[PDB]
Amino acid sequence: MAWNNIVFYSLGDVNSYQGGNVVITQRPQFITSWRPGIATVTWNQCNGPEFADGSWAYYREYIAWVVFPKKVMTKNGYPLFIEVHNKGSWSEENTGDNDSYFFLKGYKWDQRAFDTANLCQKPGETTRLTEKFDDIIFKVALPADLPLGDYSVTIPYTSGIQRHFASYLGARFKIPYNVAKTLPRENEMLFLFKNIGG
Repeated sequence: MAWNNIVFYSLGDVNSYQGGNVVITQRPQFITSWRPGIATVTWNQCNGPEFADGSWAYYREYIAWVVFPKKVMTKNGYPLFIEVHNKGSWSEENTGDNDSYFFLKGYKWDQRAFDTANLCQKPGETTRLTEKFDDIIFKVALPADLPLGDYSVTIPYTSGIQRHFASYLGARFKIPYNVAKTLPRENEMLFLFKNIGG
């Protein structure tokens, strides 16, 4: 039978971004950057072999993902509205979703390989992802009643690479958006700013 193995490799860094002194009339930016590093399997779906031993052919399709909240609550209970300022070459998808942004970059498809490989690594297993992708710049709308003072806003999000191995040419799979939405959000953007009012 034909088979398809899909594995999601989840990156998990904490990064901070200094917004400095801000007033509510502006929309302060923060930059999220893609950092290659150790990734952990947080999801898979497989019905093919577990291991390729180097002697037979399969096909690769890889897709990078970022799943990012549209809204985050401050510690003192106020909503911050997350807007996309510059997504570069990322594909922004499923835009009707009320809760989350979905950014995808398909960068490998239909690639025949014999490479000795683990074709369905288990949740919790790790690998080093060396791929680099472009930044995404967001902007935040602050609510008019936001109290004055210092803010430290922790924004969890998902980033990682979907690897799809298949027995055949032309294989395509995309993790369902509703599934991507529920994946562990192992990245954090720590957005710091001081509300001066305005």
